[PDB]
Amino acid sequence: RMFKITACVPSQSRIRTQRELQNTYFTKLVPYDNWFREQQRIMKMGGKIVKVQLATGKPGTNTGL
Amino acid sequence: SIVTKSIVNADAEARYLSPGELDRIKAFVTSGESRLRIAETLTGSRERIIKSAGDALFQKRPDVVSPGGNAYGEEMTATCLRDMDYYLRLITYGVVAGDVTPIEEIGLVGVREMYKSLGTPVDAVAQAVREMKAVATGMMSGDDAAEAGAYFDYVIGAME
Amino acid sequence: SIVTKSIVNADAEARYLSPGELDRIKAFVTSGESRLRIAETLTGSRERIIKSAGDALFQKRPDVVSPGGNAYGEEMTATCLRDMDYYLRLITYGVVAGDVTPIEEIGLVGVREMYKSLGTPVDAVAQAVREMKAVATGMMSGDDAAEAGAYFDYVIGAME
Amino acid sequence: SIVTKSIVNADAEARYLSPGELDRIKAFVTSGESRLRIAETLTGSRERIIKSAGDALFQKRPDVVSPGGNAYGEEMTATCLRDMDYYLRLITYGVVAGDVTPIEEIGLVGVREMYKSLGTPVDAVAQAVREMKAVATGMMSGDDAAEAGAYFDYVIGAME
Amino acid sequence: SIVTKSIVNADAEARYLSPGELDRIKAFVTSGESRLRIAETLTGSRERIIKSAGDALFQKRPDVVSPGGNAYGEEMTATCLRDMDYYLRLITYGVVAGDVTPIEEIGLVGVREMYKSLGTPVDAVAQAVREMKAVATGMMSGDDAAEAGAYFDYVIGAME
Amino acid sequence: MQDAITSVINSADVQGKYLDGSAMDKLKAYFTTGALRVRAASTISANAAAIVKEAVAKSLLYSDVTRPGGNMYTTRRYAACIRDLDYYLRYATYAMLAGDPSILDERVLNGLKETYNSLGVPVGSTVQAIQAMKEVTAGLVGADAGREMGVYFDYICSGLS
Amino acid sequence: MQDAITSVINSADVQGKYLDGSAMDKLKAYFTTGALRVRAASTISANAAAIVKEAVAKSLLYSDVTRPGGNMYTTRRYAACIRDLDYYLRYATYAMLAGDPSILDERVLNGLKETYNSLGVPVGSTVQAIQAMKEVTAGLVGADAGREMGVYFDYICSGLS
Amino acid sequence: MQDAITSVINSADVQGKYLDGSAMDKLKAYFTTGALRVRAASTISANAAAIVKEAVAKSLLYSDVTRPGGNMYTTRRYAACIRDLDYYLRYATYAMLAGDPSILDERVLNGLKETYNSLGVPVGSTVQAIQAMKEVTAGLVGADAGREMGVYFDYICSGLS
Amino acid sequence: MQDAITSVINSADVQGKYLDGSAMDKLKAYFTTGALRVRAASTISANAAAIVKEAVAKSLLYSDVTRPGGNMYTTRRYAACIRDLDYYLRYATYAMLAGDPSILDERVLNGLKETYNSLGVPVGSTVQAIQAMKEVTAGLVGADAGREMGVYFDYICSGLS
Amino acid sequence: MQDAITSVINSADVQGKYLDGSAMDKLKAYFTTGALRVRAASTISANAAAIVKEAVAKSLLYSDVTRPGGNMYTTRRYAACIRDLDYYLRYATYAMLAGDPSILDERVLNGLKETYNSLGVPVGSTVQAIQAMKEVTAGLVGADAGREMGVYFDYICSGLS
Amino acid sequence: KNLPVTDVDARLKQGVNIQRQQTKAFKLTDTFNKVELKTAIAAAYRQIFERDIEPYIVDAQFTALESKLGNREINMKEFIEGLGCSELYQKEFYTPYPNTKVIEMGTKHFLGRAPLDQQEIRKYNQILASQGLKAFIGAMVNSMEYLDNFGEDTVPFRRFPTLPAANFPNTERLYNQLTKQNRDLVVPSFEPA
Ligand SMILES: CCC1=C(C)/C(=C/C2=NC(=C\c3[nH]c(/C=C4\NC(=O)[C@H](C)[C@H]4CC)c(C)c3CCC(=O)O)/C(CCC(=O)O)=C2C)NC1=O
Ligand SMILES: CCC1=C(C)/C(=C/C2=NC(=C\c3[nH]c(/C=C4\NC(=O)[C@H](C)[C@H]4CC)c(C)c3CCC(=O)O)/C(CCC(=O)O)=C2C)NC1=O
Ligand SMILES: CCC1=C(C)/C(=C/C2=NC(=C\c3[nH]c(/C=C4\NC(=O)[C@H](C)[C@H]4CC)c(C)c3CCC(=O)O)/C(CCC(=O)O)=C2C)NC1=O
Ligand SMILES: CCC1=C(C)/C(=C/C2=NC(=C\c3[nH]c(/C=C4\NC(=O)[C@H](C)[C@H]4CC)c(C)c3CCC(=O)O)/C(CCC(=O)O)=C2C)NC1=O
Ligand SMILES: CCC1=C(C)/C(=C/C2=NC(=C\c3[nH]c(/C=C4\NC(=O)[C@H](C)[C@H]4CC)c(C)c3CCC(=O)O)/C(CCC(=O)O)=C2C)NC1=O
Ligand SMILES: CCC1=C(C)/C(=C/C2=NC(=C\c3[nH]c(/C=C4\NC(=O)[C@H](C)[C@H]4CC)c(C)c3CCC(=O)O)/C(CCC(=O)O)=C2C)NC1=O
Ligand SMILES: CCC1=C(C)/C(=C/C2=NC(=C\c3[nH]c(/C=C4\NC(=O)[C@H](C)[C@H]4CC)c(C)c3CCC(=O)O)/C(CCC(=O)O)=C2C)NC1=O
Ligand SMILES: CCC1=C(C)/C(=C/C2=NC(=C\c3[nH]c(/C=C4\NC(=O)[C@H](C)[C@H]4CC)c(C)c3CCC(=O)O)/C(CCC(=O)O)=C2C)NC1=O
Repeated sequence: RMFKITACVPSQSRIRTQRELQNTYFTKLVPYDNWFREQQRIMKMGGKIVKVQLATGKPGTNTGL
Repeated sequence: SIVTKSIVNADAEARYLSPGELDRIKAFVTSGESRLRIAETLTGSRERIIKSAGDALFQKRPDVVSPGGNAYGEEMTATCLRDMDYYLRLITYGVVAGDVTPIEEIGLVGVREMYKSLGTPVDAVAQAVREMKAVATGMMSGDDAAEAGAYFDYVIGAME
Repeated sequence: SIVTKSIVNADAEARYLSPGELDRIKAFVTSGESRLRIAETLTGSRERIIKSAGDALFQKRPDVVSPGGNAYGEEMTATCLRDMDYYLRLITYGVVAGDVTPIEEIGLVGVREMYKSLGTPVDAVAQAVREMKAVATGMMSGDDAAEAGAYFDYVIGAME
Repeated sequence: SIVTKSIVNADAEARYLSPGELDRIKAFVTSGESRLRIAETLTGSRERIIKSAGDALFQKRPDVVSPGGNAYGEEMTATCLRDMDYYLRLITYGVVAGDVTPIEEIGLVGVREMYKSLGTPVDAVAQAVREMKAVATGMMSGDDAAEAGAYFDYVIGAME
Repeated sequence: SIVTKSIVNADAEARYLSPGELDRIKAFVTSGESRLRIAETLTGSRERIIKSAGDALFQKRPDVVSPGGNAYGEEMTATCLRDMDYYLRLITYGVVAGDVTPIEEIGLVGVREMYKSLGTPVDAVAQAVREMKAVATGMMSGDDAAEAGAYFDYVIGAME
Repeated sequence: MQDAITSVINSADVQGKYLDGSAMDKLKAYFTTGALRVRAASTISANAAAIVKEAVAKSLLYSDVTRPGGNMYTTRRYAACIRDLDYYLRYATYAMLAGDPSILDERVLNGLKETYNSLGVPVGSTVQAIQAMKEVTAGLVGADAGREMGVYFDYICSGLS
Repeated sequence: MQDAITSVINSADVQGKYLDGSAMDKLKAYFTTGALRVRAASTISANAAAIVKEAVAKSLLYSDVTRPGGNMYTTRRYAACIRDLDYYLRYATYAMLAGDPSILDERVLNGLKETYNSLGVPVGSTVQAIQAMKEVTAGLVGADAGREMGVYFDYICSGLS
Repeated sequence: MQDAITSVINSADVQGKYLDGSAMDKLKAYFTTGALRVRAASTISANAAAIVKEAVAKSLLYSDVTRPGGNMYTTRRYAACIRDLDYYLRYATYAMLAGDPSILDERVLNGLKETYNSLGVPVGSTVQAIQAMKEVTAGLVGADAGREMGVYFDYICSGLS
Repeated sequence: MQDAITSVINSADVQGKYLDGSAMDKLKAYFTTGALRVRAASTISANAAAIVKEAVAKSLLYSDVTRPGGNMYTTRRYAACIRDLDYYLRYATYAMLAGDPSILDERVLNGLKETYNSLGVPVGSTVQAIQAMKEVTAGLVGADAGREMGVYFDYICSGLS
Repeated sequence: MQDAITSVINSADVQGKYLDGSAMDKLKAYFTTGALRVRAASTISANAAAIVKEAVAKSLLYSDVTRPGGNMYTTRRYAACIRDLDYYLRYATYAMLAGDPSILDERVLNGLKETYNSLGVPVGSTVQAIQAMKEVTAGLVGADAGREMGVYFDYICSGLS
Repeated sequence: KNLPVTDVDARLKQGVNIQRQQTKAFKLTDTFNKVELKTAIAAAYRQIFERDIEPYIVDAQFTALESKLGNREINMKEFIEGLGCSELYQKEFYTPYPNTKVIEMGTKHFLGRAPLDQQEIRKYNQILASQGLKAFIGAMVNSMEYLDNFGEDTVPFRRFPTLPAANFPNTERLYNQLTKQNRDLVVPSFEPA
């Protein structure tokens, strides 16, 4: 069980001189247990979740995650 | 099963399976007939086990069947016996799996949270699985009773 | 060993030993007699194992004993047979312990760095353990050869 | 080259190029003729360098040309000289680049892993590039020999 | 300095010094003689630099010496010339070290917090270093004035 | 962290000797007691919370330490006390399974005295709580399994005192 | 990240040959451009802040963007705008020094398009600002290096559009 | 962490004085020796693993410490010993390049005695290993570069003892 | 971290008793002084930087510690000194508002002596700086508010010494 | 307790070596400075009470510490302060004569910080008193004898702080 | 009344440690040249495990996570969490130490400091009771402080924190030691007020 997330995060709090394109727009694999906390974290950062996949997950399965 | 757990252990340690756990999978493979016999006898007498264990639980802890308690009424007592049916079913699944992990995945993660929601006293459920354990090990032969009592013991340990 | 691995794996998880791990420890405890028999088989005939395996290795890989190789000369060939004796001793330890944490935790972690600093081809060491495995599994019964070849297999796998 | 490395340094430090490294790029620009002469003389006499260095390596370390060794046979010795050709080619690329980074990108990342796969002793390859270094610096004038020996020295340092 | 910066920048990257950084250290090592000549030029004529720069500063910014300003009075003007002497000393340190880590790491990190706690206009301090730069680059040859004006430029840039 | 097998191997290795007959006899003793260790560990894993709450009901309840002013007073302190007793029972089970108390002074008794002395935790009251836990689990698993549990419980009480 | 030198070495490496005379011709072309590349890079590094302020004063200042209703209204968005322009100029200077626009395709135009779509940044105003910056740096550092900066600024605009 | 230049500047700054003639002479001495320091550092970076393995082949091999019971016995201990010797050679190269042993007592000799005394590492055997490493690298880089390497090797051996 | 109210409640709770007349009298004393505490806290929040810079102008300026060799020499050290004095004034304001110095030894005086002794910070000079800060703020807010500020300033100086 | 001669002999003996040329040069340095040490010790023995009372007249008199509430308030505390300053001057004279500060951390700086911290003695005020004593005796015996006195006075102030 | 300066070395030692201006952090902000990535992975190894990882690995053990970082399907922060989760770190820093020691060791490796106050140790030991060591590390890395100081692409590094008054001398006493310098826990807990 694992999600694939493309998400864009803007830094509304402060300007950052260094290049932050990898920080702002990124696609990563996220474990299912960490996904609730990570989704909550992306909510609190103000970034908007753009695409959720869960190709790894095999959803609807009781047994074996 | 034991094979999924050995595979995720060899995966996290990023190596092949050791010959010790290959011998463990082979011994599990040979002991398949004994666990089939245990799960066969448990799937045979599930109603008698549930009836004797539910009456023993209601004799031991009458707070759940009292007015104001959780399992009050015909449908509430029937749902109590239905939950005991689910737990004996998961006991048989873990008995035939050789591992406690399907019992964990299906019925052990959030039982405290959901029974905190429904109002069910969880220690009463632990007493119910204790009575189911005592009755099922009373039915089995002593070595097979020890095997089934290991999984029953794990369930009441994860309860309380 | 098996008990150390089960205790640590339950220890990180903040839980007791699951009953499946407990019958794993129980089955290892019962198979300890055959493990000790394999250990006496490997211990009592170490001279012929080391001698015949060194002979077959230098027959198979003659360049390491030719001038220019690592194990060229009297004392270098003696140190080569000593390293093979070390690995057979670790094989005996892993046979008794029921797991490869003696073998890995003593003589397999920095084996590449050590044999890289000595100037030794590690594939020829894998061939040395291969010939040791051939002589050792030529010395036992079938299941005993399989159980010893599991640990020999782990050593050659941890080489490359 | 030196310009890509100065650019990625000014990028990670998120500033423009300092006048020190602008003067470094300018000095590299003026020393282009000397490095062209060094790479010219190396591309001229590559066969003689490879033949003398391979015979010196086989005279020094005979384990690779022995039976059972890696480079045994006509095609294996020819592939050994082909690998020495690739390394002298990367030496010329790094000599004309002013930096060791194309040698790193093309032939220094996984040479230990791939030569663990093929069975090649990597210290023998370090001896081969040592003999190529000694022969090529024997051919060059002493200042240009110091420049080429810096890159050769870097290759044998990344080997062993 | 240059050597400290190169060592640290290779040190975080877990690598040795790259050859481009090594010829950077080599070029700084060769230019150290001209750096020491600029340092003797700045050291030997510090009286006239501080005097003429203070004169041109108080001509340019007369409000800080007028009643109401920071450097009003005898001891306050003496402390003002002392602060200018401190900055010329740090200029000499940065000239010798080949980099601005002496100047920044001694007298430029919390300069805004310090001069805000003292009640000092920092633009007038930038004008003081500007007049010091004018007198100092009026005192040398062309490339010497450029190399000293780089560090004077860094101090006035780090003010604002 | 080492069981009886790893300590025997470590002694024979620090000697540099092979496994002689005394080491074989020690390992035979451990391989005879191991099934009893397994069954006692399963029985203790059955009744963790019951053994802990019976230990508090024997020693710490209705005394001064649960009253105001005691170190077991608040609900935070009560929950941390139940947590500490669950730790003692869990690690005593681990040391019973290994047959060697190296895990106890490696991972329980390491900085426990200084922690309890910095917090103000009474060491005598928690030693009495561990002793009642030992008494309850020795009533649970029998005579000899209770004894081989009580040797590590006495190890924890001795290192704590 | 490749120079003219590293791209020449790379192209001679994929087909597998050594250095031919045409590669030496490209290398000497790179060097005879690279001397004035160095002087133009020093001039751009000296005057980067004035170049960026003249670029925004030329194109973006008295429009709807720096006004309310535009994406350059707040001081947060203005500071982000000046930082975006500084980064375009710095990476154009790196591409001018290397003689290859692979850095602009590698680090600038990698995911800049989709974040510019997602934040709602106008592409046309950015392209106008970059072209204004292009002839500002062309009038600053000279004609031939102005063309050098011109094709790399145009590479940034073509990757943006 | 300071080289000869930073220590000279720190002395002149703690004085509060300008750089007088003695500081100029010290910096001229360092700027004369720096090219030899650079070439010796390149030659030592060439042969790191060879110098380390020749130091073990001179001192630690075929003695009791590689036999059973020794502290260099196991493969883990052998790999950690090679790691420690590589650390000593690398930091001696750094202190040779800086011309000041401040990095050695800042980053090697800080808690090294207490670490080795807690682990059971023999200090005399590792001092002999560092001395053989010094002898091998002084045979490698010559007389005077070997001497200016051996002063920091003797610094490491003195701080270790 | 507890004010006068929470400490009174904690004493009555550790007793297990209800709030008797002495606790009522203590809380009446705090509820009479609280308005003066509020007004003094507002007046101190008005002039934070002025009180800090007047404390440095009284004690630390023009002495040896701002000269070369002093621990307040560099601009980094000056900024860290102003930061430390702002911390002392801010936490003295907090302890004045709470009416209990528990926040001072919880969050200022916890590892402050060992930090200052490891850094080389002079404790007597910073005690004199805190005393001058106390003198300035007691000149600011009056006699009795200055006294109830100076009791926590003396608490900080006593825990620092 | 060891002078320069005994420390040189102890280094050569812990080496097990004979006295080489560097030890001979160190002893020649001490045997050249010894007559100046003797004359400065006689001049300091001349004016013990004058140097002590001038140090109190410079630093501690007319400050808060001689006022009520200060730690130098009573006549007992004044007499003990004069006794402590006489100790510092006497042991600085001894360390000047030996040319080694081993007597200072053997017999002054051993438990002095913990004694002063238990009594409530201000360490900064006594460090300023020792600094004024150093200034007075350096005015007494000259430049270089004052410097070789001030190195041990700074040793006492560093060990006290 | 100027005298010549003695105790020069005590004026050079006088300081916060200069390493905070001489240790460089690690943004993975290019992600496209492979030596950059190899040095970043080596710095992640040396910063979490405190040593060179190579004498503790039978083979190249983290090749799956390193190859996933090479594609940047994963980020550097989840690579740090995966380094914390698997068995080498657990056999390195979780086995020979109690929970109240692995709390400050895991704060030292991942957050780059010591624990702040008593409530931090209480909630971390609560996690070490309820759940795994791996869930403790996942609580550390997915926390807000990790994303605020280091971020997603940056390897954590040695922080020099001020404002919790315990935090600086505890961090200095933690990072000044070498690995296996002693068995003592540097703070057991904080005494109440
Ligand atoms: C128990 C784990 C363990 C191992 C494996 C171990 C190996 C080990 N092998 C060594 C040497 C050696 N080992 C070999 C072995 C070989 N060379 C060949 O060509 C053959 C392929 C191969 C053996 C069949 C040789 C030739 C040397 C000598 C290297 C030299 O003299 O430079 C040495 C250095 C001398 C010594 O103190 O013995 C060690 C420590 N030590 C250990 O504690
Ligand atoms: C530019 C970077 C680069 C390197 C390093 C490289 C190595 C390389 N070495 C090879 C083979 C080989 N290389 C060797 C070389 C050696 N064994 C010995 O005995 C000698 C000591 C040593 C020579 C120094 C041998 C014997 C083979 C054939 C191995 C086999 O066929 O099993 C092959 C297989 C044939 C092929 O596809 O060309 C490759 C790719 N290729 C590259 O592109
Ligand atoms: C080496 C780095 C370094 C610097 C820069 C430094 C500055 C410094 N400047 C000070 C005062 C001062 N500095 C100035 C200087 C100026 N006011 C003006 O109007 C002019 C624009 C300007 C000088 C040209 C004045 C007027 C004071 C006195 C402030 C006061 O008395 O309140 C003081 C306080 C008194 C002292 O101990 O000297 C320090 C520490 N200390 C350092 O260690
Ligand atoms: C090294 C290559 C690189 C680039 C170029 C880069 C750009 C970049 N530009 C951004 C925002 C921005 N860029 C602009 C741009 C503009 N103002 C306008 O209206 C004009 C059209 C243009 C000025 C020329 C604005 C307004 C924002 C902030 C919008 C917002 O998020 O509020 C952001 C979001 C985070 C932030 O607020 O800065 C990134 C990551 N990142 C990189 O790594
Ligand atoms: C960069 C400054 C620095 C140094 C030098 C350093 C040394 C250091 N050496 C260690 C171990 C070691 N060091 C040795 C080395 C030796 N023992 C012997 O018998 C030989 C005489 C000698 C080698 C020549 C050995 C064998 C160990 C492993 C101890 C063990 O695993 O029990 C350890 C224990 C933890 C670990 O292995 O990874 C540290 C921290 N750490 C540092 O940060
Ligand atoms: C409660 C016990 C107690 C006593 C007695 C005491 C005395 C005391 N007297 C002092 C000065 C003094 N006391 C005197 C007093 C006198 N000189 C004369 O000629 C007269 C005979 C005589 C008074 C009638 C003088 C002149 C000084 C100043 C000494 C100087 O300035 O050098 C000082 C130093 C400055 C100060 O901090 O006040 C102290 C501490 N302190 C105490 O705590
Ligand atoms: C909120 C409770 C609290 C306090 C008080 C605190 C103090 C504290 N003060 C520090 C430094 C400092 N503190 C001082 C202060 C002084 N030195 C002097 O000479 C003066 C006498 C005195 C100022 C009046 C200086 C100069 C430093 C910097 C030391 C250095 O950079 O080497 C540091 C070193 C790390 C850093 O600067 O950021 C800490 C942690 N931390 C805390 O969490
Ligand atoms: C796994 C090895 C291990 C142990 C045993 C351990 C104990 C430990 N017990 C603690 C607290 C505690 N322990 C107790 C326990 C007791 N106090 C009493 O009055 C009773 C006599 C006794 C229980 C039987 C209490 C009440 C606290 C809380 C103290 C407080 O919150 O002030 C704390 C303080 C931090 C926190 O609560 O979460 C630690 C670290 N930590 C470890 O890593």
